[PDB]
Amino acid sequence: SWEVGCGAPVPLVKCDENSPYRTITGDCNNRRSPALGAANRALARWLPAEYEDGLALPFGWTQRKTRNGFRVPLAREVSNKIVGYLDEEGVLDQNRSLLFMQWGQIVDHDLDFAPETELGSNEHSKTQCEEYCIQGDNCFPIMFPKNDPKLKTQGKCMPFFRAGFVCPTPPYQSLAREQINAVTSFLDASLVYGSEPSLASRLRNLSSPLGLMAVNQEAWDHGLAYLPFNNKKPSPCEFINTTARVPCFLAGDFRASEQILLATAHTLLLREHNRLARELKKLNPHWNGEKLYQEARKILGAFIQIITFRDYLPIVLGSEMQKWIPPYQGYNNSVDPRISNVFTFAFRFGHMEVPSTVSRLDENYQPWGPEAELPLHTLFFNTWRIIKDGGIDPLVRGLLAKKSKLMNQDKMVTSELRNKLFQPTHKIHGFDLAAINLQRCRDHGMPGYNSWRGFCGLSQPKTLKGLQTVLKNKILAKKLMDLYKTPDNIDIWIGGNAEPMVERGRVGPLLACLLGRQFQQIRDGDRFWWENPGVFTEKQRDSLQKVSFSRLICDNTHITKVPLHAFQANNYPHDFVDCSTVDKLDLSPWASREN
Ligand code: HEM
Ligand SMILES: *[C@@H]1O[C@H](CO)[C@@H](O[C@@H]2O[C@H](CO)[C@@H](O[C@H]3O[C@H](CO)[C@@H](O)[C@H](O)[C@@H]3O)[C@H](O)[C@H]2NC(C)=O)[C@H](O)[C@H]1NC(C)=O
Ligand SMILES: *[C@@H]1O[C@H](CO)[C@@H](O[C@@H]2O[C@H](CO)[C@@H](O[C@H]3O[C@H](CO)[C@@H](O)[C@H](O)[C@@H]3O)[C@H](O)[C@H]2NC(C)=O)[C@H](O)[C@H]1NC(C)=O
Ligand SMILES: *[C@@H]1O[C@H](CO)[C@@H](O[C@@H]2O[C@H](CO)[C@@H](O)[C@H](O)[C@H]2NC(C)=O)[C@H](O)[C@H]1NC(C)=O
Ligand SMILES: *[C@@H]1O[C@H](CO)[C@@H](O[C@@H]2O[C@H](CO)[C@@H](O)[C@H](O)[C@H]2NC(C)=O)[C@H](O)[C@H]1NC(C)=O
Ligand SMILES: CC(=O)Oc1ccccc1C(=O)O
Ligand SMILES: [Ca+2]
Repeated sequence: SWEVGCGAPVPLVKCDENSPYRTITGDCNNRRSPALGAANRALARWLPAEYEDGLALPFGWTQRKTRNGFRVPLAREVSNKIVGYLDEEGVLDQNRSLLFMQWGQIVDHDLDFAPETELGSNEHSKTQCEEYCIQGDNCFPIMFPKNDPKLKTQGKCMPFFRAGFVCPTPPYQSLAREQINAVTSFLDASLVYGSEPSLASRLRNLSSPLGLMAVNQEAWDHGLAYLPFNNKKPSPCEFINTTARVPCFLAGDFRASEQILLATAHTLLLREHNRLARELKKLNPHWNGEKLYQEARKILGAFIQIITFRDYLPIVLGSEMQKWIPPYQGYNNSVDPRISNVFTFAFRFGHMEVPSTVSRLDENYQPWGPEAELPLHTLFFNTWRIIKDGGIDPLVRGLLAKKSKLMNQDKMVTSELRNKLFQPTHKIHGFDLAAINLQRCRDHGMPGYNSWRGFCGLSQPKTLKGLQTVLKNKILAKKLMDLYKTPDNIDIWIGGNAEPMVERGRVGPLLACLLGRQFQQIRDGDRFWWENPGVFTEKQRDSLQKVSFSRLICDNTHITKVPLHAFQANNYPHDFVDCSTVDKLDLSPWASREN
């Protein structure tokens, strides 16, 4: 007895059915089932949700009710006893650049987003939750441990609000609570253009027929464009330095300004759209604005898909790549392209790949300025360092020259994120991303670690000795058992990230399975997949294969020296070469004659 009635809270509209361009909402990708993969709908469930009361309450909500007979440990204790570490030396990935971490975040924001719940416009819940830590409704505070240093200095808890769900959003009940995915599931560059008709429009430059995206008018970066500033005050980007008063950037995705390197990436993409746009006009002068926008937009969509599947996943999945994502075989209308709820947690392996600092390099790739190496935490929502401290070129050079942080069982998430994370809504640099993650697993009703091992057809340890063998680490297996009392209770996020990495990969067996299935699906169930005959012509595909992130760089910055394989670790100057030597995207294949 199914129930696929519920739904209304979703911007719907008619379909075109022979239109060459994706919709902004993702609707109409699948002809037989039009809303599949669309934005503002529930994340798919690969396994039933698991809640304390079976419907909506998270485990750890009612301190008396246990999970399989035990209390589930506070997310912060787990963070404190397993995730943290003090010594940053020797933690860098010797063969993965900072861009490896950054691209990952870009693909993830393109694929999923479960925003937190409102009712908080002119609200005291917004305060009944941070001031008094009173658990209730959408307020599910992260309590502090005994002997936590934040006690003495911050309070009794860390505010936290539950994720939005479907049908309603206020006081609801009836079916199992399913979270929302506010963005399109397809890998379509929805982070550049937006996932709603409203925002998509406001991002475009409609005062002219060039099909360009709107750009900043207050500042330019050596003639090159900037994303436009965001309208909305109070702005968090101006709170971190009230004297600079530089607001956050307005982009296709709302998280664009979490960190300076994510804003740099967004800007690089924006710039490529315009470039691509003024170039296409030049070859097809008659084309109107719409045509220029959609056509460029589609090129860029094909760009992200290529870099992701050709250069990124192969070094995440490693030797497991082929076991999950076989050679492409054409569009399969039976494949469900929805992002699963658990994927949004599996893709968080990236948080353990973020180093403690971000550097800026001058033209010889040497420290730019005296205070060239900044601590990550000073850059959450920091837009002023771009506008008033050198533009994006210095940051992009750091992306190519510095390394990512290597995931390590005894050194998982840097303190820059574990103790000094900054939230919009709040006023301090004192949050814990690791604790938030674990708290979010419960909020989302995730099955335990062993449910997912079974799902992926992997052994399921029940004993300490069993876990030691799987983690291949006596001590970690030990800390994990003392806190969870059973491997069945280990949250998927930490459980999955504690496994050793597969050959040539950066994730373990469980994650490779979870990541692998998701990408196989978004590819096979995407009617607009770039390799799908009819989407692009044979001659356009031969052109799209030469796309390189190195090139993207060359055409949108004043960097003339770039690595050929920007994801592996490269040393300047030996592994860098003049832009004049890098393949360029040939657009002549897009020229459409007449008569
Ligand atoms: C600061 C943060 C980052 C780097 C300095 C960072 C980075 C990543 C990478 C590199 C990811 C994948 C390769 C990735 C995935 C996901 N993130 Fe994370 N991220 C930073 C900060 C945050 C915060 C805060 C959140 C929200 C947590 C919450 O539950 O409230 C966050 C989330 C996620 C996320 C879940 C997305 C969703 O579907 O709603 C990823 C898949 N990141 N990040
Ligand atoms: C640092 O990481 C690099 C990438 O993981 C790695 O180099 C890669 O090694 C693989 C070995 O399989 C090779 O991959 C390509 O091999 C041929 C090209 O000759 C292609 O037809 C294949 O499809 C495949 O893409 C490459 O040699 C290289 N891959 C890339 C994309 O450059 C380095 O070995 C790592 N460094 C160390 C010290 O381990
Ligand atoms: C808030 O943003 C301010 C910039 O808008 C920043 O100060 C700026 O940064 C330094 C001061 O440390 C100055 O630049 C340096 O270079 C000039 C070159 O002309 C030299 O004269 C000095 O050595 C100078 O330090 C900027 O001029 C300065 N701008 C202003 C208005 O002060 C603040 O440090 C930021 N505050 C925080 C807390 O981050
Ligand atoms: C929309 O596009 C127009 C045309 O490209 C932009 O107008 C130009 O702006 C730059 C710098 O201000 C200069 O070349 C001229 O002042 C304008 N040229 C023309 C032909 O108008 C305009 O800035 C864009 N609008 C937004 C909001 O980004
Ligand atoms: C299209 O995708 C479907 C759905 O994933 C594939 O279906 C599987 O095919 C086998 C063999 O026919 C069925 O017995 C299974 O029930 C399906 N598995 C699952 C998990 O649904 C199908 O193989 C794909 N077809 C093509 C031509 O690619
Ligand atoms: C980065 C991520 O996914 O987070 C955010 C998005 C929008 C606004 C704030 C944040 C954050 O919590 O730092
Ligand atoms: Ca998308």
